[PDB]
Amino acid sequence: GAMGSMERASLIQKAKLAEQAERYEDMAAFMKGAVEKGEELSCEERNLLSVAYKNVVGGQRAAWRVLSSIEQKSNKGPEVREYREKVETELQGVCDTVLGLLDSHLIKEAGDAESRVFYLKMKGDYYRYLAEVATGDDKKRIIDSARSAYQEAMDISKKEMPPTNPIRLGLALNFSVFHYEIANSPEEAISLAKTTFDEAMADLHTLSEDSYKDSTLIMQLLRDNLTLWT
Amino acid sequence: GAMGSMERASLIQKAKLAEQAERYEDMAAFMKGAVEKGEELSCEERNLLSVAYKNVVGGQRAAWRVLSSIEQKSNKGPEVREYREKVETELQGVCDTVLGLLDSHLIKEAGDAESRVFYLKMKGDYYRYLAEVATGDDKKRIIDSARSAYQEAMDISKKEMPPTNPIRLGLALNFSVFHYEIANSPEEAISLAKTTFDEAMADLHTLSEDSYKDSTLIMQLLRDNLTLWT
Amino acid sequence: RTPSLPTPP
Amino acid sequence: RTPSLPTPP
Ligand SMILES: *Cc1ccc(-n2ccnc2-c2ccc(CC)cc2)cc1Br
Ligand SMILES: *Cc1ccc(-n2ccnc2-c2ccc(CC)cc2)cc1Br
Repeated sequence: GAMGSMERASLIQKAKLAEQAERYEDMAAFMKGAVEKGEELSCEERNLLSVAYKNVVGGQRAAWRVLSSIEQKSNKGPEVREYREKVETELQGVCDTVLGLLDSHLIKEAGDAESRVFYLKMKGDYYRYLAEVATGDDKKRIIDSARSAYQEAMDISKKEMPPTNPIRLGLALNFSVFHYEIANSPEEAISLAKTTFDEAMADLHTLSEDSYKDSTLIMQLLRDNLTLWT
Repeated sequence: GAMGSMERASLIQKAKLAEQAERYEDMAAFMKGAVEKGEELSCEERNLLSVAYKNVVGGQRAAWRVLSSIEQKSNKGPEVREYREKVETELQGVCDTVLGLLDSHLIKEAGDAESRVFYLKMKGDYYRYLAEVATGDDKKRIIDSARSAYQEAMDISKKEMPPTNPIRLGLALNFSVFHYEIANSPEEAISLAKTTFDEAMADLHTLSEDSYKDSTLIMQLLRDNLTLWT
Repeated sequence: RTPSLPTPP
Repeated sequence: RTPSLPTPP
């Protein structure tokens, strides 16, 4: 890879610079390079990886939705479809790249609950993004791949993490969105968000001020979704 | 080029789709392809070209300024400089590409005042962007290249366009920014903005409501700069 | 679509 | 830096 000649520490440094410069494609390329060094990622480094690719795929998804809507309204020549397909293929490529990093070899080397849950949550999210654009023979298998990753993450998080842990909360938030938006399971979505919120509320008393702030931010996003869905 | 196999009309269609999707790199690539078809550009098409590259280089410039500021504060290892240089080279490449389109062969085929002024203004702007990052033997020549393009545009616009024409006004705005920010000539900047504003004000009475709106929008930006500079 | 988790603060 | 011309409306 193109980052093979750069020091791991320099890749991490440049990823942070790229974030400050809002150069998320560069940030992702630097973090891919860092992962490919073969060493486990620290907490901070995992967050850099996540931010980078979330921003890249976020832009692609937003563009895809714009184009897909124009295409739907068209149903003129092949151009709308062609360009939607172009964006779709690029999105799929980014998701496949992230999934590839997780599979080679981030997940298998992740032994601590925090790391393993983080990566399995990512795996669910990127299969979810593939599901958003999927049609044809494999869509069910993509959906099930997302579900399976999220479910393993949920099982570990319930056993190993407090109900206020931000990763646990974020996982629950995203899995509930999977249920609502992908799996046609709004009741499951609502039940997951509600139970997550309530169990977190009950554990807030254990937290410091700074931990309280983070947990309550995510709880408010759960509440916001519950409000939207009910 | 990669767009050689796509119809001109399809490139234009896709540039408009890319704009709606906020995919400005794609938009620029589509418009480069359209220019390379060899035909003159319409008014609308010239604006698409401009929007595309303005957005691309705008992001690069914003990133460059972030990195350059970090670098200045550092004056640690070579990484900040290296990454600033990476962004700088990419910016320079985009400017050279735009300048190349103007030189091959947009300017030489542009006979109407509107088109010729538009392209010469672009030429000034992209040399100005090169000037922003220039050091060493050629910086003076880059600055003079910008100045020369702007000056030819100004001369044509004064002879051939009303003082309220949006292209004439935008040119004056940008040339005044060149004076203030590149040529170390704040008094010239102020005098240009003031005379431009005043001559436009005097001609507003000739305009329809829609033309009035466009001219007065740009006049307000001239006024805003005058306020900042005085 | 429903909002998923945003970027951390 | 001083603002130059923005995108058209
Ligand atoms: C999936 C996930 C979940 C939590 C975090 N995270 C780590 C530290 N703080 C947070 C966090 C993220 C989002 C919010 C809501 C604004 C608060 C706290 C990171 C990830 Br990738
Ligand atoms: C350089 C330039 C100057 C004017 C335009 N333009 C064409 C039609 N309308 C405009 C315009 C641009 C900016 C504003 C201020 C918001 C108003 C009108 C296009 C260019 Br590239």
